[PDB]
Amino acid sequence: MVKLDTLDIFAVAPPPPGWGGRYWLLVRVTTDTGLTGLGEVYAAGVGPEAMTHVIHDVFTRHMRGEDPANIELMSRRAHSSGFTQRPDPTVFGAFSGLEMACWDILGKARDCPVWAMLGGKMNDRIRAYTYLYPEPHHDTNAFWTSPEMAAESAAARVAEGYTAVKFDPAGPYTMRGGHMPALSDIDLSARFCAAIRDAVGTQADLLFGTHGQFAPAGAIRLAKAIEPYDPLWYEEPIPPDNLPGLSEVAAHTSIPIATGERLTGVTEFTQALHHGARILQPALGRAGGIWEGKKIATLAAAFGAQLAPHLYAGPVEWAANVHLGVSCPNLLMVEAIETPFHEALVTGRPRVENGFVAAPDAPGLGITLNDAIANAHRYTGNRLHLEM
Amino acid sequence: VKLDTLDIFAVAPPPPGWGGRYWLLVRVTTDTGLTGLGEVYAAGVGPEAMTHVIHDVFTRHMRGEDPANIELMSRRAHSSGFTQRPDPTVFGAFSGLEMACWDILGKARDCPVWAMLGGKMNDRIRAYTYLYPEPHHDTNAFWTSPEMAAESAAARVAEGYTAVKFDPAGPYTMRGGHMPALSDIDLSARFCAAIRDAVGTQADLLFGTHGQFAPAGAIRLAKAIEPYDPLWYEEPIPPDNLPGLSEVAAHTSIPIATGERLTGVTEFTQALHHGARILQPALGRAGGIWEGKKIATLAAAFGAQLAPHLYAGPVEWAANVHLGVSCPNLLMVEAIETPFHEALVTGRPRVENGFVAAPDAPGLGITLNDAIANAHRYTGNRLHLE
Amino acid sequence: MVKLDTLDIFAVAPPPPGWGGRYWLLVRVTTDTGLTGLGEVYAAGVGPEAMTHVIHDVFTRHMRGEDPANIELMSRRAHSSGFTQRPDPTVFGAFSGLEMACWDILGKARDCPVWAMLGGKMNDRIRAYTYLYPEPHHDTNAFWTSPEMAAESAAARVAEGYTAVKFDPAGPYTMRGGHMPALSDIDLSARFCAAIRDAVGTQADLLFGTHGQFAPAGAIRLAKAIEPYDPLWYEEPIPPDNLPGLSEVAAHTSIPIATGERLTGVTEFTQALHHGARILQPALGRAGGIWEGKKIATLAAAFGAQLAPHLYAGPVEWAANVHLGVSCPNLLMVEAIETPFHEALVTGRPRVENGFVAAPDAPGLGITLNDAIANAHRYTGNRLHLEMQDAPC
Amino acid sequence: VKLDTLDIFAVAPPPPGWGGRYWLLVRVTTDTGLTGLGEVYAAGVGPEAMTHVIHDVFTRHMRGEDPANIELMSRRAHSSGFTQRPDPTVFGAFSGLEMACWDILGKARDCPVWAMLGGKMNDRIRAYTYLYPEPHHDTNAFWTSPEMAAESAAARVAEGYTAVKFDPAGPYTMRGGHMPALSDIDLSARFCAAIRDAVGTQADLLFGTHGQFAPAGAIRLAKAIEPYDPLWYEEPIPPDNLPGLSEVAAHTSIPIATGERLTGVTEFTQALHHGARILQPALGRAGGIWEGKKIATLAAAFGAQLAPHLYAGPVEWAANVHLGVSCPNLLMVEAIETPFHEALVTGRPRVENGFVAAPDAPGLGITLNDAIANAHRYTGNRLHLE
Repeated sequence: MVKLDTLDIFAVAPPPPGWGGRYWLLVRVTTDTGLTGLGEVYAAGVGPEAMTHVIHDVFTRHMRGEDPANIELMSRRAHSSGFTQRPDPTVFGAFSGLEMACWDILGKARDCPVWAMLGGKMNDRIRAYTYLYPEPHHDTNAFWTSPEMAAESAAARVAEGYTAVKFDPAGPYTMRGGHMPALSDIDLSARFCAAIRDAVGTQADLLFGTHGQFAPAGAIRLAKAIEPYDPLWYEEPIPPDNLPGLSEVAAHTSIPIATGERLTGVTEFTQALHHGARILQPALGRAGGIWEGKKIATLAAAFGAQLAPHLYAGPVEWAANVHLGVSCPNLLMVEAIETPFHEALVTGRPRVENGFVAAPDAPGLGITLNDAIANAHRYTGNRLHLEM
Repeated sequence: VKLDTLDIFAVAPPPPGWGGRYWLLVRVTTDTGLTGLGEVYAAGVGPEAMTHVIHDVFTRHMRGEDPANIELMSRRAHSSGFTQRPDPTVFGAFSGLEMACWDILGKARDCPVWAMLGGKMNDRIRAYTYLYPEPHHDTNAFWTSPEMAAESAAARVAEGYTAVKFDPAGPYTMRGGHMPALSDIDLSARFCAAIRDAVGTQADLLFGTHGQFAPAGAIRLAKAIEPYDPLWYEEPIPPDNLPGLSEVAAHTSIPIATGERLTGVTEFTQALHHGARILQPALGRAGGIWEGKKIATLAAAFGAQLAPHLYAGPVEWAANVHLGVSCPNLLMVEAIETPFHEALVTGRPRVENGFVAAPDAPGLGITLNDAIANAHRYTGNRLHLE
Repeated sequence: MVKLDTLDIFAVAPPPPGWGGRYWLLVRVTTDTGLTGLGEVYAAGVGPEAMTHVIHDVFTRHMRGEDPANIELMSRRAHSSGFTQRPDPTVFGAFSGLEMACWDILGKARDCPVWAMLGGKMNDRIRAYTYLYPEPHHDTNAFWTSPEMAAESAAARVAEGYTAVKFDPAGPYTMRGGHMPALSDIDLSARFCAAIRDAVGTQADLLFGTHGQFAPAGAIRLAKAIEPYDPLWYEEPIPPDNLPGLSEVAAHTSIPIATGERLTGVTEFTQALHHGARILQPALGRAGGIWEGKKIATLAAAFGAQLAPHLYAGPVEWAANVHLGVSCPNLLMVEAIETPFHEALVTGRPRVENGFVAAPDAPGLGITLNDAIANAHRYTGNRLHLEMQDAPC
Repeated sequence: VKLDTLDIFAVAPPPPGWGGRYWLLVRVTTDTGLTGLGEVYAAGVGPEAMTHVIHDVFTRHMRGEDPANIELMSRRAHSSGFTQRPDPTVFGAFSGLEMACWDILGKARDCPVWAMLGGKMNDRIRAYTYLYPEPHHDTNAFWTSPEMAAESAAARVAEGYTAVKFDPAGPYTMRGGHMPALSDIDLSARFCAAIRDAVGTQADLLFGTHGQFAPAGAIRLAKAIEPYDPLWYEEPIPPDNLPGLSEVAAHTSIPIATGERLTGVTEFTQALHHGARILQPALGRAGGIWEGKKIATLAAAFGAQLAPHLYAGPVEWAANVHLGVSCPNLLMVEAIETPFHEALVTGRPRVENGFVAAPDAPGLGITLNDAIANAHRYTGNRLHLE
């Protein structure tokens, strides 16, 4: 076969509005034979520059000169790097992106889409969802605190075939740790659910997604307010540093618990399952990669839990999301961001059509990087992809 | 490519029959022409009854499908008949057939199976064997002889084996768990002593009972063997009592191994939940190679290890080796290196100096010697194991 | 006494509309001394062609040449067959049919109805329910999604004396496993419960039957919509392969959890009892038979739980249910299907009269097969008795 | 006063490099002119990519802040980039920089660091060292020789040491928890046997291992060494498996120690609940001096003790000294008394008669010798440990 040879890293900035965050970290790996693979690093603990050297280290150290198929080998090496052998969202965030490429390469060599190597085409189409984004006519500023403007987004996404919609009306997440929700935060939450259920009725599930900004006692209060709207999940009730807190939260609400976007490694997804979380939302560019995600879905199944891959990034982590999803039985839905820039950055991006995504048919991840777009949008700045 | 035709082989191994009364091999041929082998490890009913079962599951859930669609065939197989609960008779039959799908997938991709299971994690893999009577050993007295067991063990060490299995604990019966007689305990201590003497630090001792005993009874047995530092205590109690594994694991410093009679990653979870730290799936019973890999995953999440079971032919063995190669937590693979095992197929992975090197050829890297298999056909009534 | 000698197996196709299944699998065992017993197998993993070779295997290998009163002996043999000694719905489902046939021969030898060998006549009459089938004036296709038609059909059953009715508006079940229930499935579940609740008032309990379609988290959302209607049970909320998932569902809902139609062996039921199910529903032709049924009933009592023998099969498993039901202090109700074919296929079938079945009077199971009916309806097709949809959702 | 500049020193210790391949020292300097020393203990990626991490953290969460605001800066680095969960890379970088904030605060206020951690609980603190090859000892055969280890121990004792650590169980591999060979078990027995004979009651045994083994294997090994009464069993299993610690603790009467490879108060909590009773934070990884204080408080909650890890330079050393002085539940402090440690800084706290007096001087009490540090600058490819 081939060995991994060279690596290129692209810091790419999406235009205003900027759904998917400040920058994206794309990797293109070339083999010794000449095949290229795309991958997506999802980490913000340090900034896009610092991360370039982290990624180069990881590749150079554990990956360059290795047969792509040796995923378990390369994952073990990365996880164990420097006498650690405990999870690391920065080091293992790097590896995930690079690993993604390896599957893209392996697909190309073996002339089959990545899912053809993950257990096959379980799901001919996979269920999709988006965040409720302003309508062309909506005033951007006021949209975020407006139930009525959200209800119009909900209806239009339903008119497009979306069968589930996400929204985060509980305001800002801080670095201080889990606080106690404002009564204005509870109110606007109940009003958002109330206007959206009023709008959509039976046609779309409600996806309530706070960002881990509340303490478990507070998260409980909010659950009781939004319950009578049958949200399909309560995403990230509490800070990720406190997976044991998930338990008291599950046992107090009827609403299913979703988590995992800030988690890294199958070993931590285990913890979240044990403590009662029933919808795992791994970010494949942070959680370890495609194969690690397959091991997350297996764990989720063992607990009767389901999968909902996370997306707040580019179209390269989306490509992996789709492929993993295609091959999982316990897949619930995939998060989607269908901006025009996602569609222009690469070619062959799988598309959400009528609230679902068809099983990709092209070898590998089926995506090709258009370089001119990539470098026209090249990123410069200290700042983080997603700040608190 | 699609699945098209199925042939089944009932093979009876010649005397002394190390590996069972009969082996149930399947060969699946695509519409293209690629073939693959698999072995079915289910003995609740005879090879005739099972022939019909295999054929039923194949036609009902598999024929017409892309061999790359394992998860979908596995869901179909598991849910068959509106069940969606572990059934070693339906799932066993499917496991064999799933192995074949990888063999085809290997051949199409010009790949060894381990290369589609996450890579070459382990360059060679660790092997062990049951302590079989030596050519000069009296066969009838051997089994209750610590002296002779020691002799076999010492030879295995000479052949480069790092671990040996033996069961001096006696008869397994349909009665369910029973108290060990003092003679079973006494003979089990003596055996250990004798094998520890002959091997020292060069071989590990694997203590394999066959689920003979009530938990409380298997505990007594475990205390008496601890001074010998067995590497595992296997199947200490009946496999229908996975909650009984908890009181055993808390009562003994010996790691608890189970699995060979479990089917579906779900049941292996129960075994882990209740304290087992070595999982011993038999791939032709447990749902096949891909399921095995998830048994390996859940095992990992528990700090548990994998010890693929072999009491069958060279196909399940080949499968076992491929799984082995791809898993970081793989402890060892169970080995039966009989000349018949070796003759029945060509390409078979071999134990050299107590290790098997990761395979080379595409697929399982084994092809069936058809004349041998037909000339060794099984006619009769009796079960593989009783 | 006598020894078991020969076995004849009957594959029976229920006529349209197929209340009972695509096919029933009946066994008739004859002794050396000339007595015959009827038994029914509940197994759908493999087809009835392959089942006949399984059932003939189990009988020949463990049961022929044996005093039929050696129940424990044969059950152990059949559980432990082929070096296994763990639950096997295929092998042991086969055993159950044959085991029922034994109890039938024992009842004929001893001149004694089967219940009188399981603790006698606890219940003089036994409470019965039914599915909600189309009233003659209902459109068949529309019926399944119709809360008004289900109310009318529910009213009709209360007027016949029934004091519980069962329905499943939760939508089709998939091989994919547990999935999240649709908002429309929950909607239809509540609308169904509301309309039936109005129709029957206080005069019948609501038996909410899902078929294991949903993931534990989903099941709880659904249980939340139907609670205001006070359903007597929430049956088979999650796939039967995840009994540790009953615990979280039972904890989040005030609705009693019923299960166990897809479970086999008293050990598996035990696990459902340890995880919060309080109503167990064995299908006797799968669980391990009438004697196993008794010991699933004893374990229920140990947990303050109740027994509700399942029935989606023929009049032999129905009889066997009725007799086990007579004998248990913790019996809640037998599931019934009261079709003509059921009453034609055998003579002696227990009849639900005014919402209740009375303890039968005849030796054995009190049911004889009628060969002509049996044969005229012999099964020939390829497909299964019960099947799970291959569709996405 | 506000934090301003950061200087970073990658220092390579000369042969035999007792304390690791290289040390990541940071020098912080305020607007007012004040300077503080810190030390990062992270290996996940090399010294080059760490220089860039360390710089990123300080410029984002630290520059322009009063050094007194430790809680604030810690929240920012912990939550950096919308994480809010442990990160050994980012937080390990924060850790070194936080140490510096305490040294600056030491100087700004004219008092030792421990004077701000609740004061002088311990006048001097119990110290211990690894068994290192004595000058006359053959360097290659030493690591596998109990007879030699015993001799090192005899000399540590004569110097006033009251504890000694060693790892005979051998090598740590990326493969994860594995079964110990019988020769690792036998060599761990013999080491313990030989060291107990040389030391008597005069010194406790600290049994190092590096998470080599799976819990069930780690249980076996403990059984072997129990008779010699070791004071702890360190890092029996991999640190990705804190739940595993639970079965180990219930199976051995040896107190379980862990922590060096953990980060964030939240992870030590997990380790405590699963039953470890000696927490060994590596301060340049864990979160810093103030984090270790909190790690020390929770240890107290579970009735546990604290024993600062050291496999780094004389800054992490100094930070451990000051934290140690101020904790009732301090058990010991790991000591690497090499000449170079003593050369790299001025006013380094020494181990004397096996104990370390509380420092007298403001801050951490250590000033850096730049030209020493510049001569021994690192310029290679490899990790601190592999």
